[PDB]
Amino acid sequence: AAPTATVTPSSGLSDGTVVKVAGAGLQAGTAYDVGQCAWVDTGVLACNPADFSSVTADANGSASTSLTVRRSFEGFLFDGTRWGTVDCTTAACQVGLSDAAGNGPEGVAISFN
Repeated sequence: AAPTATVTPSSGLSDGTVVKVAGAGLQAGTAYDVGQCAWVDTGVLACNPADFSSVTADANGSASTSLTVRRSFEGFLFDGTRWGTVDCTTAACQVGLSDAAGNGPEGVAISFN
């Protein structure tokens, strides 16, 4: 998993722990709309289509910027079930890089306060 974004921290953060973040599809100074989902029982992944945040790639194509490691919020599977404005720390949400195409999901399970 070379192409992927990650956040310095990975637990003991806070609701909107905007910390340093690097990595992504490893494009090249390309845009990488930040994303945040909630990985529960695997089959239950409530993505957060409210990330908004956007990270830019660096030469190589690796993102580099501060991403908000939200803690609690309202997530949604995708078209079946909805998480809800609840704590994500219970589902060890995750924050990764996202394109304007909504490529595959992330894999940065961070422990939110």
